[PDB]
This record gives sequence, structure tokens and C-alpha cells, in this order.
Amino acid sequence: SATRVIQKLRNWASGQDLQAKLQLRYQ
Amino acid sequence: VRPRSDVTHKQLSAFGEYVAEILPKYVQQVQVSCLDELEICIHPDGVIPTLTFLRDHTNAQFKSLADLTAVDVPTRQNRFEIVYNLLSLRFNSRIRVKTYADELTPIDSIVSVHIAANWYEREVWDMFGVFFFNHPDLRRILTDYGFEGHPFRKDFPLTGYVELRYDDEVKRVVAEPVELAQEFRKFDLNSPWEAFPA
Amino acid sequence: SRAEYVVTKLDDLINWARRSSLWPMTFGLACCAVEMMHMAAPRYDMDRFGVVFRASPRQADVMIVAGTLTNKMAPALRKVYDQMPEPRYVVSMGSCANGGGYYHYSYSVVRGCDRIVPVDIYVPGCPPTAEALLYGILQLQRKIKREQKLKIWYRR
Amino acid sequence: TYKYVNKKEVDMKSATDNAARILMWTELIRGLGMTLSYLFREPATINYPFEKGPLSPRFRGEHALRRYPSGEERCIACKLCEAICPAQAITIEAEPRADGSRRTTRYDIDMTKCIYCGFCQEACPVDAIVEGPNFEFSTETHEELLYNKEKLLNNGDKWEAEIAANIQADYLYR
Amino acid sequence: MFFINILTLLVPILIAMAFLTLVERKILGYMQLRKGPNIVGPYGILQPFADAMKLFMKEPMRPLTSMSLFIIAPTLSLTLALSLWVPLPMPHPLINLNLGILFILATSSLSVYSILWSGWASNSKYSLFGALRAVAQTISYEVTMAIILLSVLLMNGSYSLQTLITTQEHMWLLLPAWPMAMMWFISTLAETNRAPFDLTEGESELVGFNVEYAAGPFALFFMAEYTNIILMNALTTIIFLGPLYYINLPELYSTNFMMEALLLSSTFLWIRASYPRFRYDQLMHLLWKNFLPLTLALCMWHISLPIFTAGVPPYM
Amino acid sequence: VKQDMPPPGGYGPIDYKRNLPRRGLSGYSMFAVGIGALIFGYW
Amino acid sequence: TNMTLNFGPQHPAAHGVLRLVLELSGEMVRKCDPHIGLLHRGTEKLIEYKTYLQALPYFDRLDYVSMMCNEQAYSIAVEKLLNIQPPPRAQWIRVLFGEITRILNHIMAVTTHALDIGAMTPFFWMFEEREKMFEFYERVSGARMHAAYIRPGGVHQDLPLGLLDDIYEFSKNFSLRIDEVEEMLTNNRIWRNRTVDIGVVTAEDALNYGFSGVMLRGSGIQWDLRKTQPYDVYDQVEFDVPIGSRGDCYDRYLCRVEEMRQSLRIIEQCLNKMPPGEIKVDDAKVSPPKRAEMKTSMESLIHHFKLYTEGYQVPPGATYTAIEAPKGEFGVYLVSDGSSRPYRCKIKAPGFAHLAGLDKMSKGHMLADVVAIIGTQDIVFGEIDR
Amino acid sequence: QLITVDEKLDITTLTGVPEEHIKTRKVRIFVPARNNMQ
Amino acid sequence: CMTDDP
Amino acid sequence: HAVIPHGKGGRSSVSGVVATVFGATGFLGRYVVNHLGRMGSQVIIPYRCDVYDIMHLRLMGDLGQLTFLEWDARDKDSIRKAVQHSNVVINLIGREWETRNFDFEDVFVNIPRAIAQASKEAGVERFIHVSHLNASMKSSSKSLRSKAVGEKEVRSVFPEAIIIRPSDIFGREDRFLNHFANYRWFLAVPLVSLGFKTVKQPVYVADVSKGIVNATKDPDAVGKTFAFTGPNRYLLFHLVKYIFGMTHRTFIPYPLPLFVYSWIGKLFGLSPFEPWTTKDKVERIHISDVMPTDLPGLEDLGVQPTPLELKSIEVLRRHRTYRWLSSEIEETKPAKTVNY
Ligand SMILES: NC(=O)C1=CN([C@@H]2O[C@H](COP(=O)(O)OP(=O)(O)OC[C@H]3O[C@@H](n4cnc5c(N)ncnc54)[C@H](OP(=O)(O)O)[C@@H]3O)[C@@H](O)[C@H]2O)C=CC1
Ligand code: SF4
Ligand code: SF4
Repeated sequence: SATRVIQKLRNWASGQDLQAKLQLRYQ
Repeated sequence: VRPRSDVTHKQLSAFGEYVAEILPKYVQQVQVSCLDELEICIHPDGVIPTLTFLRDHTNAQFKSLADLTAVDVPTRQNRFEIVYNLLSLRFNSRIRVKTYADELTPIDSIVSVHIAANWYEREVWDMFGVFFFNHPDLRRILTDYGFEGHPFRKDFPLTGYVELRYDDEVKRVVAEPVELAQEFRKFDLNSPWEAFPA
Repeated sequence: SRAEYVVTKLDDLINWARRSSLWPMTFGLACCAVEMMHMAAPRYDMDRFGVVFRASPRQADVMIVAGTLTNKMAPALRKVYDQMPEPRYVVSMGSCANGGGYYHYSYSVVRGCDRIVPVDIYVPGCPPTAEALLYGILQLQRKIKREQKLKIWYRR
Repeated sequence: TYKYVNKKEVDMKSATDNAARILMWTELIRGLGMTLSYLFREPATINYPFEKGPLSPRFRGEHALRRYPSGEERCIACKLCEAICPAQAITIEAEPRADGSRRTTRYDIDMTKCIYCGFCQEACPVDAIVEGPNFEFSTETHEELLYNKEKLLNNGDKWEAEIAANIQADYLYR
Repeated sequence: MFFINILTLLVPILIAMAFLTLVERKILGYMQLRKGPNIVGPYGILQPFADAMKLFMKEPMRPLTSMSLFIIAPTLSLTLALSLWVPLPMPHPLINLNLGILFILATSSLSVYSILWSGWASNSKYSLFGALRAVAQTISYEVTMAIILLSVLLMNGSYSLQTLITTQEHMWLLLPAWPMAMMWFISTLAETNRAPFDLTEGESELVGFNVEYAAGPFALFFMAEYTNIILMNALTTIIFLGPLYYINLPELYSTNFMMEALLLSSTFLWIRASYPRFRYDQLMHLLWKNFLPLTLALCMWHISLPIFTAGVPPYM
Repeated sequence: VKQDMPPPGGYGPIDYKRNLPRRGLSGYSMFAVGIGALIFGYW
Repeated sequence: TNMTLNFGPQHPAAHGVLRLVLELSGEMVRKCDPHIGLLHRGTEKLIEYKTYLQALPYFDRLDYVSMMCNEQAYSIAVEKLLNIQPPPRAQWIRVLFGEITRILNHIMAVTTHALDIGAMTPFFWMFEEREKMFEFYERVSGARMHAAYIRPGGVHQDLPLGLLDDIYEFSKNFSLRIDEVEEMLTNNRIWRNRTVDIGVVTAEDALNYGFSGVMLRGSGIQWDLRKTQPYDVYDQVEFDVPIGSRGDCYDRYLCRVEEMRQSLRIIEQCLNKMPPGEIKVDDAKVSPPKRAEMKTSMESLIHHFKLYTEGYQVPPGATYTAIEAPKGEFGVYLVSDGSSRPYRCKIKAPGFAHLAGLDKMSKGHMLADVVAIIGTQDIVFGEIDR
Repeated sequence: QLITVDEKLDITTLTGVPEEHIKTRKVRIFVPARNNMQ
Repeated sequence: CMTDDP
Repeated sequence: HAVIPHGKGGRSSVSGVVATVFGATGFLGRYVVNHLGRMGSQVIIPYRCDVYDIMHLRLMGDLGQLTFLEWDARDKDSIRKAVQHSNVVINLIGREWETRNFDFEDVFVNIPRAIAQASKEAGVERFIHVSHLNASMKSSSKSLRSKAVGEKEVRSVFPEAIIIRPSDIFGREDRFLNHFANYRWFLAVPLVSLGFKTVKQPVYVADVSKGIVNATKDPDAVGKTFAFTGPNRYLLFHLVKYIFGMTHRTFIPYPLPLFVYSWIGKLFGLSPFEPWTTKDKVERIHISDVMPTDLPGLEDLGVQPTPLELKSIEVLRRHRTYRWLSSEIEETKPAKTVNY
């Protein structure tokens, strides 16, 4: 649950997809 | 039932004779017990010689000292039973060499054979009181700096004889004879009926 | 204007400042330290509540004794308790430090830290849960809130 | 099967590549990117008073003594909860209640002595002593932590509804 | 008026100085997956004021130590740091000094004493060992710090910080002289004992002059460090990143000065969380081996660039 | 009575290898942009 | 005294409690004499006065970063003495939670190492993952740490109905979390410096001082007791020991990050191949009877009463059983008379040997080097002090 | 070579026991009887 | 979250 | 009503003395609770100071030995419940600075009366009342005279109530010894009559405490007015210098009329926060110690007095400097004893 732009800043800065392995566990 | 592999029981037994022949002089009893572990029992004088042969023999390289411990059988004249457990990364096996030492009859130190023992030997002196000659620096390791008595001896009270509290009058921590507020309840647990040995 | 009122309000401020920012000096004797590092960690952030991750024996408002206080470490605990500021507090953590714990009857374990340092909140549990420590730190905050130092000065 | 974690030409391309790594701190900038990335991730912390970290039914938490629905306390003083306690925490002395039944005159769990093993939960035949869910029982004074039968029975009455639900969920497993 | 202009330029900085600790305890937090302090006040805004009050109330224990080299040290640390904001040239400065950068270099240099005095005053081993190493890297870093400025000045024409607003009316001095910016930034990180270079407060290493310092003395240096953290970042934002200046509206200079200073102040916060601390000798190995030869040579290039490019800067 | 066991057919596959990406501007290209910046600045 | 300076017991840098009386000529360490026993508590003597099942909780406390792996060592030891072996499902469980525990230890060792070095963000990143793991412990044992789940005859209670699935979701992702730490430390231009070529230990010297752990593996000696002497069902899994060369703080680190990786490979398998079955031996003689059975069958009550009140009554003998605890070789020498309570239980602590090496590792080193080396030995004073 | 000592090994001086509990404590050596119960 | 039933 | 004494004698043992001690937070008090707690006695410590300050007393008492009750001197009910279940009441209520809301009468005579009064209503076996030594109903210092007034009254509220009457006390955290040592801040150390003709006999705090405690557990003391005094007397001159001697700080005894000096005491007395010197204190300081002709205290009650020089090193150590902090008493010269 984070805007794709902000999310992108994350993926770019990281260099891999955190979306696939998130810190927020969900149902 | 454990998955015993007789293949081992035999090979280790055979080594036990091998060592017994190689060092007839110090080996008193050698026995590969069930659980497939070999224990060569040596006269206390054979501490240096038996270890060295195991650390430096092509057919028995026992490079690292897993542990040095001393059970205390008070009944036994020689109270302590120093046990040295050794591993062999080359033959992937383990052997235990155990000797007997009384309170005031010291054992030699093997810090020369394995420097691992520098600390464990200090541990055995602090807890049981056995002394190790030729030790580089034998001094209490685990007990308090002023502790009197060797703690793991079976004749030492669990709670001990001294406990510490802070006293305002003297503004410093101060020992006092132990006064416990609920003594250790000593449940008797042994059953009066034995189990017919298999 | 009644100074009495003026005093209470002032005290409260003082209490709010100490209670909002408690910089804990933790010892980590034993394991209950691992359960405090968890508090400092992200699920249960200690900082959010104003508790700093850690500080030296000086700048520390509260000492959390986690773990067995063995007879050799007993002289030290005291030293460090004695080396802290005038407004200081002790949160015993762990059955090993509240009383003696699994090692109460041992010869090398002090049966409680409250025999060596006065203790204000006792947090129970062998690994007292991190939430429980957090509950304990929060109860220290309610203990401080109630303290009324200047009103006793005024009424003394 | 083994693996070599760190077991190991000079070309302008290579060197120029390596020199740039030292001169403009390229790898250091890589590390900064990682932390900037999380700055944008949702924080994992929970409002502690408002939201609570999840504990499932077996959580041992705080000791309680249960009672039969009817209202008769479950404990029948067999005293093996005392026998198996590792820390010597539970002290039990008993005498036949006038009813003729067997009940504990004094049941004292010293919580500071207790290391919350949960064996007492295990050992009880009537399952009178249970590890209750509550973990928040921090106390200002050491004496409050020592618990007699009345506190534990009172603890049992307060948390009986959840204790019953928790035992309900985990008894098939035991 | 001038007095009012002293409140402004001081208080405002002190209030901002307080809000940096907060933006440090939250930016480090979110980077480490944690909210940071939000429970006291709204979003943690009252958090800096809260521990200030706790720090001043707690006993300033005077060790069983000097009593002056102990109280002079924090006073000096806060006095020099707040003082160095006097000549800073936001839009137009408070006290314009013709030899302004020498004032900033000299005032910084004096702060090394506070570390030396506090370490001797404590009279405990951790303090003295920490002070001697701390003094060593501070002055070691001062040597490259000064040469890096001399290269700048020679392309600015004067020591007055006000001239750079006219030097940087077309391009930042980062484009030219970027190689030194980096070396000014790393030196700014050392001189504020911030993370990559913070063995002084090294905790695992020497838990160090601040060790015996608690309550009010702790706070004053403390305040000093953070104000410095800003000041040095602000000097980066005037000397190398030149904010756009329009003579008609002076505040867009200060608005951009505000933006660049906050971002570079944010950067050393970000550096801290991101990097492990360097070894004591690894730190000096960098300055004397890695940076000083680069700086001295690039210093000569900045005496040559002017002459043969017929660009000798206009004095005044 | 049911026992928590791996789902039928087994679980999916996990990564046990570092996926660190070797991504960077080539060194020459890196230096050239920088030197070009200084040349423009000097002019 | 060459300015002898106690590293001091209270020091964030010193794990727990370590007085390192060090004589340092300025910033160089001439000799390190670590002091121990600041956490001696009597664990070895106390056990003699307790029954086998009531001494199981002591093992979790011996080195509590690695809570369970330690239990497995006592379990195995008590099972050998009884010549009983656990049921097939229990074995896989112990390997499942055995590995999860290894990760937990390495996340502590790598991240706590960095906190002393000065990197603080890796600790918060991975303590969140740790937290998630603890929850596995809690939902299996009841306690976040100090579970008491692995008992001498198998585990205590079957996994909750649903845990395996979650030990998957986590495992499926944890890798990226290790990957991140990496992008932060493995190649940091600065981690390497403070770690590389610090505390190099030769191969012959490592065996001689009894290092027996990553410390040996880091020097290039290939020894994983889990492959050389398989215990439980670590034989049926397939993993690669991460051997190292140019053994130094950096190399061993890389090894610990690699076993975090290899343990995810072992965990995956355990989830993929855990058998249907019972989780405790069926010998009411050794394992306590199920509560439905003890409440309906007389032989089960008698066996429940005797087991809890008196004990296993292990046959007389002595054994040294060593596993590969995350720190290194953890072994219990358990001498036993026919009685229900043990006679001796020397715990070999991977750590008593490692600390001793501090002297032979940190020679001619700076104060900061000593901090780095205590980290590369994963010293948990509980196991050393016992 | 061995040395001769006729002194009953007394090691009271090494055991580390407080003086009061070595001179005022009488110990009885007995074979335990059987609880008539079993 | 001991029970997912309010 | 009693508690058979069982145990070996240390903490976690029982002695059977349940005792309210109203002014325990005090310098003397701290010590009284120490022995009472060491012995294993039940100690009820009434307190009106904040809980943070009362914490130091918690640790010397064993679990359940110490009970703390909220109490207000003006409120009679608070004293009532404190002595409800005590069988021994010890009164150490005293101050040197007449506070805004409490006068010397209150702290010495008014309050200590109400207290013993209730104690009787309660049926406490014995009450120990503490009043300063040489306390004439006509003594100059209002304090001493007022204290004298009290020892009389309390008799009538509580007959056969022991009345120990200690001299100024010597102990760490005491005033007698620290006050003089703290004159360092003052460049010159005024001494009326240049510190002469006011011979003084200090008494170690513990001796006083042990004595007091022994009273609680001895039938011989009833209506007794013991006087714990000391092991050696001293002209104030040697005392002052000696102190400065151990403190290793220079000494400049300066004569200053007590007339003018009573005024200096007034000045500090004016200060709101615990005046450091008190017009009365000044007078008391000069009031010469009286010779002993009364019920013997120490020794008589079972403790042999402890010479000042013996423990002085511990009390005055904090006042030394960086190096002086390492000097010991026997290399130092012990001052002469003037019995006069
Ligand atoms: N050297 C000495 O001090 C000597 C003392 N004495 C007598 O012995 C007694 C004990 O001496 P010391 O301990 O030094 O005295 P302190 O000055 O230490 O005071 C003793 C206690 O009385 C309490 N107190 C004071 N005023 C009041 C009040 N208005 N209401 C309730 N409680 C009060 C104080 O508690 P709080 O501070 O918390 O209010 C304090 O804990 C004194 O009464 C004194 O007259 C006699 C000879 C020498
Ligand atoms: S209390 Fe339980 S957890 Fe805390 S230290 Fe003692 S044993 Fe480890
Ligand atoms: S076991 Fe259950 S029932 Fe038997 S005594 Fe302990 S609690 Fe009461």
C-alpha cells in the first residue's frame, strides 16, 4: 500500500523488487 | 531402538586394542561401549604420553580436544575421574581417555599437547580442585574472585555458604552466611523397585 | 495563583519531561537482553515512546537489569547504579533478576537484584515478553507521573 | 558438498572500472540507495497499548488456578505440579476439607522463582493449574509477585473465559 | 534593531537545532523500519524539548576532576558553534567580515580544545584515550579542510563569504571543483564527528570525553554538535552549492539556502545509518594518504587554472 | 486429527542464492562526464 | 602495567559481560586476558539435583540465541542413553526448527557484529525477520524463546495446523532480506577494511585450540558435524557447507551469511518432505502419555504420574553427543547412574574454546580490532559461563 | 620418589568449608531402610 | 489475535 | 503479643520487634532501620518524603520486613494507624532549620508528643524518644531548649518511655563532621573564640544506632535517659583542623564574635532551601559539650564507642582532591584529646 512512485523510488534505490517480498505480512 | 551400526562397534574396538598394544604401559582398560563410543582408560602418569600418541600418529590423528571434565565419585578413593574427549577430523571418530586423580595428587597438564586445555584445566581446578602441573596460568575462571571451596564437588552444598547483599552502613556489598527463605525441597525420587537388567 | 496550584502544575511539567524521555542503560546480562533488543527492534519500537536505544552509565535515566545477577557481577551492578544521575530508576527484568529464577538456589547467583540495587518495576517471565517489558517501562512512566517532588517541598 | 565463499587480468577497462570504484565511492552510493528505499517502506511497529503483538493459544503467560463450572476449584492437591516444577516455585500443603474431599490449604506460586516452563500446565491431571494468556502483570513491589491460592484463583476467575477458549483450541494437540 | 537581529539568527537556529535531533530520530527510524518518536506531542514535535528538560534537571555530577576545564569545555563548544553563524552570509550577513572564511576556519579550530579540555578534566582513562585520538583526527582533518578552502578562495578572489554569491551567479562551484566538494563533504563529516568518522563517540570503542559528562554539560556540547552539523552543511551550501541570488528579492536565496542545507543535513543523517564506523588509523590513513596528496595537487591546479586560463579572480 | 503437512505436490521453490545486481555506469563513461563538467565550469 | 584497562563489564561493545583485562601500549593491544564467570550460574551442578525432563529447560538457557538447537543436543544424548530414537515426524521437526534456529543465531551474530562495528541499520532490518521467526516458536511451543519444545523423546506437541505454510511464506522471502544486508555490508568499502585480515587463524592452530565451528570452517578446514556425523535426519537433506579461505573476520562472516542461505535450502526441503506420523516416542516409559489416554486408561495415568513425579530412569552409562549448534560443536557429556536424575552433565560450549583464542587472534591489534574479533566468535556468555 | 606421611589425610584445610560447619556437624553413615509402604 | 473471532 | 525469636541471626530471620520509626529517612534513622532490618525485626517506616527518596531503605530490609506508611504530622489519624500494630515506637523527628510550616516546638516537642500519646492508646510496650545532649529548658538555642521541653511532656503522655539523648553525631552524611569540612568553600573558617572553650565529644552514628536498637530489646531500660557520648572529647580547634587535615585542605581559624556570627547564621537561615547554617546551629556549635554524669549510654547499653579518628577517613574522603584522595589516616597525624 504505497504509491507506485514512492514504491519505485524504493525499487530503484534498492535494485530489486521488494513488492514481491514485502515487510508487511498480509492475510 | 537406536540404529546401531555394528560396522562401527568393530572398527573402534579394533583401534582400542591397537592403542592398548601401542601403549601397554599406561592403558589399564579399553572398552567400546554400547552407543559405540571408545574409552581408553589410562594411569594418571600416561596423560602426556597417551594424548600425544593420539594427537600425532598417522593411524590415529586426534587433533582437537572436545572437552576436559572431572566427574567426582566420592566413594572412589581417587575422587575425580578426569575425562578427555578427543575428535579426529581425519578418521571422523571420537575417543575418550579418562584418568583418575585424588584431591591432592595432581595430574599433568596437556596444554602442551592441546592448547584448548589451557582454559578447561583452569575450569577443573576451580570447580573440582584437581591441580595441573606445568600449567601456564592456573587460576580460578568461573568462580568469584574471593570464592572459598570448589563448587562442583559432590560434597559442596548447592546453595553454598555465602551470599551477597548491599549494606548501607558500610555502603558496600557484603558476604553473610547463606540464609535461604525456602530451602531447596529435596524430593526423594529413587524407586524401591529396580528394572530387571534387560 | 495559589502557589499550591502553581506548584502542582510545575511538578507535572517536570514529571512529563522525565517520563517522556527515559534513556535506558541496559545491562544485557543473560538472555532477557535478547528480549529487550527486540523491543528496540521494529515491531515494538522503544524509541517511539522516547526510550533511547541505549546510553552510557551516566546519561541513563533507567537501568534495566536483564538476566542473572551472579555474585561476581553483583559488585559491578552496584557500581554502575551508583554512577548514574540523581533522578535514577531500576526496572528488574526476568525471573532471573526479579528473584533468583531457575538459578535461585545456586551458589553463584544473587537471589534478586533488589538485594543489590533498589528496584522500582519488576517485569515477570523467564524471557519476559518484549511487550511485557514495554508494559513495564510504561508502568514506570505512570509511577513517575504520580511522583510529586515539589509539592512535598512546598508542604515541607 | 562444500562451497568456497571467498576463493579467488588487469585491463584499462577493468582498472578504469576499479579506479572509479575507489575514486567516486561507487559502492558506498549503492549502500545509501538501499536505506533510502526502506525509508519509503511502511514501518512495521505497532501502537503498543492500542494494538497488540499476536500470541496464539499455547502462550504460557501468567499462572492461574481454574475451577469446575459448578464452582468447585479443580485442584485436588496431588502435588505433582510441585514435583515437576523445575524452579521449586510451587509450594503446596493440603488437608482434608470438612467435606471430606481433598483440597490445598496453601498453594503459593513464587512467580519470581517461576521460569514459565509450562510443565505445570502439562503435569496437572485435572488441569487445575494453567498457563494463562496475560503477560502484563508487572508489579511495583516484590511481594506482589509472590502469589497465594487466592490471587491465582482470582486470576483464574478473571481469565477463565479466554483460558477455556485457549485450552479448547489446543487440547486435541496435547 | 541590531539586538533583534541577534535573537533572530540565534533563537531561530536553536529552535531548528532542536528539530534536527527529531528529524534524525525519525529519518534513521524509517530507514530502519520503525516510526521513530511520535507519541510525545504531535508527530514527536515536543520530543526535543522533553529530554532537554530531563537533561537539565538530572544531577550534573561533578566527579570525585577539574571544575573549570570541566565547565569551560561545554561553554566553549556551544559558544564557538553558535558564534560561527554570525558571519554566515545567508542573503546578507549579520556581521560582514572582509576575512570571513578565516574567521570560520579559526573558530572551528578552537573547538578541538573543548575535546582536549573535557578529556583531561574527566580524569578517567576512557576520557583521556578518547580525547587524544579525537584531537588527532580533528586537526588532521583541519589540514585538508583548510587547503580545500584555499583552493576555493583562489577562484573566488577573497576570503569574504559574501563574494561567492557574486562568483556563483551563473554556475555552482560544484561543477568546477566538484572533486573537492566531495573532499569537503567527507571532511565536514569528520569535523562534526558524525558517523563514518565518529570514533570519538565510538561506543564499542571507548564507550569519549562525553563519558563523564551528564545533564547540563552533556547538553551544551550536545547542542553544539548539532548546530555545527547544520553550520558546516550550510557552508557547503554557500561555498559549493550556490543558491540562486536575485538582488530584488533576497529570500529566494535564503529559501534555496534552506532547501540545500536541509538536504545536505539530511545526507549526513543518511550517511550515519548507512555506514559502519572507520578504524582510528583507517581514518587518518584516508586523510594523510588518500586525501592530502589529492588536495595539495588540486591546490596547485587551482593556482594554475586562474593564470593560464587568464581567469585571475577580481579582488573585491 | 489433521496434521499440518506440506501441501500436496510440495511447496514452491525458494531463492537460496544472492541476487545482488552488478549494475553500474562504466568507468570511462563515468570519468568523462565528470571531466566534461569541470571543463565547462572552467570555461 | 602498560595502562591495563578493563574492557569493563558494562560496555555496549562487550556482549553481555566480559572483563578483558587489556594492557595496551597506546592504541595497540599487547595482551588480552579475558575474564569469565560473570555469568556462571551453576547450570552444571543444578542439573545433578533435577530430573531429566526438568533439566531440559536449563539447556535452552545455556546459549539462548540458539534456544532449541541446544535442546536437541540434550535430547539426542538422553535418547542415546535410553537407546530410544524419536519418531520420523519429530526428527524432521527438530531439523526444521533446528535450522530456523541457525538463522536466528546468524541474524544475531552478523547484525550484533555490525552494531559494535557501528552499522546499526542491518540489526533493525533483520530483527524484524527474527521477530517473525520467534512467532513460529511461540505458535509451536508457547514461548517466544526458551520454548522447551524439543524434549528427550521427540518434540512435545505436533505443529499447529497451519505453521508449515507460514514457515514457507517467510522462507520464500527471507532471502531478499539477507540480500539487502549484503548490499549494505558484504562489499561496503568500509566493512571490508575493519574485518578483512583481522584475527586470521591458521588451519593447524584452529584445530589445536579446539575452535570447532565456523572458525574452523572459515580457515578452510572442512568439518560440519552435520555431514560428517549425521544426527536426526540431517542426513536425508542436501546442503553445502560454506568453507572459507584466507580465514579472517570478513571470510567467516561471508560463511555465516552463506549458512543462513544454506539453512533456507534445508528448511525448504523439510517443509516439502515432512512425514505424517507421531511426534513423540510411543514408549510411555520415556514419553509422557497423551492426556486423553491418561484420563481414560489406568496404565497411562500410572505412567503419567511416575514420569512427571519421578522420571525416565535412564540406564547407567555415559555419552558425549555433539551436534552442530549455530556457534559450533555443542556437546553434552552426560554421565548417568540408573537414577532418574543425572550424575554429571558437562556442557561443551562452542565459545569456551573460541574465547581462549582471543589471545592468539588479537595480537598487535588496536582497541577497535578486539571489538571486531569478539563479534566473529559469536560469544554468548551463557554457554561459556554455564 | 614417594614421600612418607602417617598423617590421616585431613584436607579440611583445602575443602573450603566455614569453621562452624566442620566442627559442629555430626554426620551419620547409615544404609537407608525401606519405607514400609513399598 | 489468539482467536480470530470477536 | 510477641514473636518468639527463631533463626540464626541474619537477614531472613525473626527477632520479634515490630517497630514504628517515624523519622527513619534521617541520617540517624537510616542507621536505625539498618540494624533493626539486619536483626530481622518488623519495621514500619512512616514517611512523608516522596517514594523515590524512601527507596534507599528498601534493600537492607528483608522481604516483608519493611512496611512504609503515608503520614502527616498535623494529621493525628496518620500517627494512629502507624502504631496500630507496632509494639515498639522510636521517635527521631528533628530538624535544625525552623521551616515555614513547622516550628522547633513542632519537630521536637509538639509532634513527638502526639506520637507517643497515640502509641500508648495503641498499647506499644516501649517508646524511645531521642532529644539532643546538654538540653536545658533554659539552654540558649531554641532548639535545645524546646527539645528539653519535649522530653518532659512525652513522659506524661507515655510514662517510663526511654529517652536516649545523643551528642552531635559523627558519621558519614552527618553535619558535625561534614559541615566543618565543607568550610573549604569559605576561604576562611570562622571559629568563635578561635575554636576554643567548646570542648566537644562526637559519637559514631552506628554506635548510636546499635545503642538505640539494643534498647528496644532489653528490659533494663525503662524511664532511662541514656547519653551516648563518645570515646574521646575535643576542643573544637583540633576537631576543625583535624577535619581539614584529613580533607587535606588549608586551615585558617579566624576569630569572629558569636554576636556578629549569630547574624551570619541568620543570613543562611534566611535562605529558602535548607539553610546551611542556623543561628541556632551556630549557637549549638559553640555550646560546649557537657561532661558525663548521667545514665551511661554506649557500653552501658552494650556497644563500645568507636574513636572518631578511626572512621573519620571514610566520612571526610569525599572532600579531598585528585591526589589527596589516596592518603590514609595512620601516615596522617591524629589530633590531641582535651578532656577539660
Ligand atoms: N547529629 C545529629 O543529627 C543529632 C541528632 N539528634 C536528634 O536525633 C534525631 C535524628 O537526627 P537526624 O536523623 O540527623 O535528623 P534529620 O534532620 O535527619 O531528620 C530526621 C527525620 O525527621 C523527619 N522530619 C523532620 N521534620 C519533620 C516534620 N515536620 N514532620 C515529619 N517528619 C519530619 C525527616 O524526614 P523528611 O526529611 O523526609 O521530612 C527526617 O527523616 C533528631 O530529631 C535530632 O533532634 C540529637 C543529637 C545529634
Ligand atoms: S530469567 Fe529466564 S530468561 Fe531472563 S535470564 Fe534468567 S533465564 Fe534467561
Ligand atoms: S497438579 Fe493440578 S491438581 Fe494436582 S496439585 Fe498441582 S495443580 Fe492441584
